[PDB]
Amino acid sequence: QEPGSGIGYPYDNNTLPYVAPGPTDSRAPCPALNALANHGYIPHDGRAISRETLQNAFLNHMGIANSVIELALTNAFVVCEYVTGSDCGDSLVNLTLLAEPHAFEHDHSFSRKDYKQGVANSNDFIDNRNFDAETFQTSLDVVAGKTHFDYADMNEIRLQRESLSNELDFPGWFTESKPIQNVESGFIFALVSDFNLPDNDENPLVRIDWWKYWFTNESFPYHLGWHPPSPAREIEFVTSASSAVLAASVTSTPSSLPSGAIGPGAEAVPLSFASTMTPFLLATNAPYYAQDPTLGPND
Ligand code: HEM
Ligand SMILES: *[C@@H]1O[C@H](CO)[C@@H](O[C@@H]2O[C@H](CO)[C@@H](O)[C@H](O)[C@H]2NC(C)=O)[C@H](O)[C@H]1NC(C)=O
Ligand SMILES: *[C@@H]1O[C@H](CO)[C@@H](O[C@@H]2O[C@H](CO)[C@@H](O)[C@H](O)[C@H]2NC(C)=O)[C@H](O)[C@H]1NC(C)=O
Ligand SMILES: *[C@H]1O[C@H](CO)[C@@H](O)[C@H](O)[C@@H]1O[C@H]1O[C@H](CO)[C@@H](O)[C@H](O)[C@@H]1O
Ligand SMILES: *[C@@H]1O[C@H](CO)[C@@H](O)[C@H](O)[C@H]1NC(C)=O
Ligand SMILES: *[C@H]1O[C@H](CO)[C@@H](O)[C@H](O)[C@@H]1O
Ligand SMILES: *[C@H]1O[C@H](CO)[C@@H](O)[C@H](O)[C@@H]1O
Ligand SMILES: *[C@H]1O[C@H](CO)[C@@H](O)[C@H](O)[C@@H]1O
Ligand SMILES: *[C@H]1O[C@H](CO)[C@@H](O)[C@H](O)[C@@H]1O
Ligand SMILES: *[C@H]1O[C@H](CO)[C@@H](O)[C@H](O)[C@@H]1O
Ligand SMILES: *[C@H]1O[C@H](CO)[C@@H](O)[C@H](O)[C@@H]1O
Ligand SMILES: *[C@H]1O[C@H](CO)[C@@H](O)[C@H](O)[C@@H]1O
Ligand SMILES: *[C@H]1O[C@H](CO)[C@@H](O)[C@H](O)[C@@H]1O
Ligand SMILES: *[C@H]1O[C@H](CO)[C@@H](O)[C@H](O)[C@@H]1O
Ligand SMILES: *[C@H]1O[C@H](CO)[C@@H](O)[C@H](O)[C@@H]1O
Ligand SMILES: *[C@H]1O[C@H](CO)[C@@H](O)[C@H](O)[C@@H]1O
Ligand SMILES: [C-]#N
Ligand SMILES: [Br-]
Ligand SMILES: [Br-]
Ligand SMILES: [Mn+2]
Repeated sequence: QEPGSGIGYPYDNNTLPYVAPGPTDSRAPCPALNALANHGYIPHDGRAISRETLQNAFLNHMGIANSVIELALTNAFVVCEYVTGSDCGDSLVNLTLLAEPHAFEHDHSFSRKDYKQGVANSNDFIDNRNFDAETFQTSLDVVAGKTHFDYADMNEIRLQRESLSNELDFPGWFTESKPIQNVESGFIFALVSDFNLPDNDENPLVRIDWWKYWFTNESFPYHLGWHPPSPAREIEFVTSASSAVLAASVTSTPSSLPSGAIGPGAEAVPLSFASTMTPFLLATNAPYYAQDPTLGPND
């Protein structure tokens, strides 16, 4: 928000306004990075981004501690070298390359289509990077008519997304990604669980309106009473939530689930790519911005 607005106070005392991305700006498949970039907490153009710039932006503007993004930083830079063909040092070339498929970006996302979702021909691909309202609605509708949801509900959401993606993706494309997805499950509990409930730290429940605002708008739901978690969330909370989602009892089983979908997931680890392997072409679509309605500087 505009610095003088005090909308962030006393949790964030140095805010900057929302500015929609223009056609030449680089955006990510990540709703967190996109929100940060839209506020200029990382470069508005989404290019040439250092580890410290990312650390500071998450910590000071989102209540996300350095521990939370340690692996994510490692993996961003692995993907940068893989896509560009050379070491990216400490300047992430852009946000867009993070949408390189079957890498950090993965299938059965909550709010993005898959790289080969519903393509008629094997060589074709689609926008697996920009926010997709229809896809996100498939996640939201698992919890239709509710204001909050728990770990068991999140397990049901990711299962619905896995089922839909396994059915709709070009045959042979679909690749299950429980470890990366469920760290992201943890990230959702970390950012938008309801801190106004007395047991939030131990038994977090996601506030659906906050989740929807964040993903749809790629900005922060201050108008709905949200603020950055204080103190900043740490990695332990995230991986615990990840475990809990995958351990939760499944009461409604979708068909067309991949083998081993139900049950615990592997620890997320650093990515690696064969030097021989050429990267998949990146979707070239202009960056998405909210248009129904468009956002003002304080939104
Ligand atoms: C340097 C730090 C980060 C990097 C490089 C990064 C990168 C990515 C990438 C490449 C994806 C796409 C995965 C996919 O859904 O196919 C993604 C998704 C996602 N990110 Fe991040 N991320 C970072 C930090 C965070 C943080 C701190 C949060 C929240 C606290 C967050 C929230 C999410 C969520 C919820 C998704 C899933 C979106 C969906 O499934 O529709 N990210 N991120
Ligand atoms: C995306 O953000 C816009 C702008 O903040 C939301 O529309 C506003 O919602 C606030 C409460 O958050 C209301 O006080 C205003 O009346 C709304 N303003 C406008 C211009 O409509 C919108 O609801 C957000 N979208 C989602 C899905 O959360
Ligand atoms: C983000 O960076 C990537 C990697 O450099 C860009 O993708 C490459 O763009 C060049 C043209 O400039 C092509 O020759 C390559 O084929 C692209 N690589 C892949 C794997 O697709 C991408 O255009 C950049 N995006 C933005 C918006 O800046
Ligand atoms: C991205 O751009 C490529 C060349 O610029 C196209 O060949 C791709 O199909 C893809 O096009 C999509 O996004 C661009 C924005 O760069 C639009 O101009 C296209 O109409 C399309 O939506
Ligand atoms: C914001 O400023 C107030 C008043 O000086 C201070 O009490 C508070 O600790 C500040 N918040 C942060 C996150 O530094
Ligand atoms: C989230 O984190 C837990 C604990 O490391 C994993 O079991 C899960 O697969 C996901 O990565
Ligand atoms: C989540 O899982 C990690 C290991 O993946 C633990 O280190 C952490 O304490 C939490 O249980
Ligand atoms: C790990 O931590 C999370 C968040 O505190 C809990 O919800 C979970 O039960 C486990 O203790
Ligand atoms: C979350 O909890 C599960 C079950 O204990 C672990 O296997 C995982 O490593 C993480 O600590
Ligand atoms: C069984 O219970 C789970 C959560 O406890 C729901 O998500 C599911 O829809 C079913 O009613
Ligand atoms: C749906 O069915 C699966 C097995 O097919 C169970 O694991 C789940 O608990 C639910 O009953
Ligand atoms: C219970 O919920 C699951 C997951 O959302 C559905 O796939 C199933 O049809 C049932 O309604
Ligand atoms: C499709 O298959 C699943 C089990 O794999 C069932 O739970 C569902 O009811 C449907 O028959
Ligand atoms: C990480 O691992 C891959 C194999 O999965 C290697 O190709 C790469 O060079 C690095 O050792
Ligand atoms: C990278 O490009 C090579 C050709 O150099 C393809 O064979 C490969 O599958 C990938 O798209
Ligand atoms: C986004 O842009 C629209 C024009 O389409 C304005 O009406 C709105 O206030 C927001 O700035
Ligand atoms: C973000 N993962
Ligand atoms: Br489709
Ligand atoms: Br797994
Ligand atoms: Mn994806």
